[PDB]
Amino acid sequence: DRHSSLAGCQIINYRTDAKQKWLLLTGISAQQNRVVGAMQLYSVDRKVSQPIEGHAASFAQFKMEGNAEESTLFCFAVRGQAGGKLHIIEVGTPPTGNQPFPKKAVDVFFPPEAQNDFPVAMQISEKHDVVFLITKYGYIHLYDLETGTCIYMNRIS
Amino acid sequence: HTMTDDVTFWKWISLNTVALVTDNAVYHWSMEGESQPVKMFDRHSSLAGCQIINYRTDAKQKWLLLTGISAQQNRVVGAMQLYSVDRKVSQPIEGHAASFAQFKMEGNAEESTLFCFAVRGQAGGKLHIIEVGTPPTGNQPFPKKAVDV
Amino acid sequence: GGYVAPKAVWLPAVKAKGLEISGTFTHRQGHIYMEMNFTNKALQHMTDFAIQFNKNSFGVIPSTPLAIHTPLMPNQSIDVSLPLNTLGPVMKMEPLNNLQVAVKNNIDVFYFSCLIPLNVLFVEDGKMERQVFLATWKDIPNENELQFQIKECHLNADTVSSKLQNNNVYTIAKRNVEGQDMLYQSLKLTNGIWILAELRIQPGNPNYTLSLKCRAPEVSQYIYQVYDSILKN
Repeated sequence: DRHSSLAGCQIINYRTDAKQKWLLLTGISAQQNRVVGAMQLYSVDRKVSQPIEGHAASFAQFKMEGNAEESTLFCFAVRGQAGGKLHIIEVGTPPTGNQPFPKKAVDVFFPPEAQNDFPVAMQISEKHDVVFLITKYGYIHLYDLETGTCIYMNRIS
Repeated sequence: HTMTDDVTFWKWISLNTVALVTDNAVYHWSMEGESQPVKMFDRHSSLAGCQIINYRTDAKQKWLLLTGISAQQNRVVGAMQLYSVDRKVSQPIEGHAASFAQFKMEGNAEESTLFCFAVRGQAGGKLHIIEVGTPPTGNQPFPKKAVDV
Repeated sequence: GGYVAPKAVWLPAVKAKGLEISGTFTHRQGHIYMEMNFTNKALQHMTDFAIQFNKNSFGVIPSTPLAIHTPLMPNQSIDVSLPLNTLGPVMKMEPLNNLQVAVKNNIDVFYFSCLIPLNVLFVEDGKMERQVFLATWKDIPNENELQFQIKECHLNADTVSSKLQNNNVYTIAKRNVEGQDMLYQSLKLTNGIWILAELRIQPGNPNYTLSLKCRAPEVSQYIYQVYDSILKN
């Protein structure tokens, strides 16, 4: 069943783990002038569920320069009271000989004509380590997945 | 029960216990309570395809014998498996026909555990009687025997 | 008290921007702890400490936030007891007792793994009734029985039984058979899995045979390892 912290929320994604033994439901609200995201993390073997945050994020596999194994990154973007920030991070223990990936943050810019605007979708190219971000207005930005350095931003919609 | 493979023989090794021989294992089943058939060992390949014909254990159920014969090139060749349950190790036939006895040797207080086995081999048929494992403490060992059959 | 391993280095300073973690596990009166020492080998203060585990075979999690309240100054070294429980999400790891960890501070997130010794998962109510022991050993498929060798042991059965008792491995019965001691023993994991054991101690033999029956025989290898460690320590 849908956990009440979600009630009235824009459902925007549904995700499981590989075993389907955990389930994630997400949705966002326009709560008091910000895009607040709600998540439901359901345990299927425990039969217990909890509430959590947010909105445009995806996971990659990236081989860092001198390692043999592909670090599992979790890249997510939000606009908060501090303004819009993208985070890339390792998730879980590095495969054994791997030198850990430094966590990253960068700010995502929203113009003054971008008055409300916030993140909405993310996709990463594995072919070219790049983070594609789409906002609510129809703005795009690409960031370098390893070093979150901005590489372009423009309106396409 | 309902075994998951047909059992190609069985014999009541004791007052309460049922040996099941499947195509590829042997299992004891007790009669007693809710307990179900227990695998004691898998079938040793020299038996494969054989007419199983007997299963036998020692009084302690600490050695198990499976037997079974073939019509190999015009002869009724008998195979045997001799499983050691505490050692967890199993030989093809070193004694095919064999049984164990307790015997009190003439001036001893304690019954020596004999292992009698009979084989025909290239040297022809030989029965062997032997002591198995250390004599009880004051006991004079039993001389190992061998005779031709 | 049961066996506790010496602390070992889990995270070296040079891998973790000057953070060094050493650790062991303990079981104190029905309570599991991850016992660590954190040392700041960096030139910055360290703050904002936090920890999590990946999903794991025995559902091990921290039961509270990590209790580091004050900045860990350069050169400083603190001893941290983190309480654990087994209520957390289960995913079967390889090895079965491996635990993946992430530790954060104000500089970065770092990761490491360590191996949980299974005796901290041996529960207080792990003594089987003799009756139930015989029935359960007989109910468990004989193919599940696994044999192991405790090499170079010279403890008497009494001393084996008292040391194992102190680790919640209970002796149910003892059988003298011709100078051999047989010890029949039960223990119970935090997940409710029972393990039954037959130890065989033979005159002249410096090695004891440990025979383990479990419904989940994959675990048996790890019981043997800590059984061996308890006898040898």
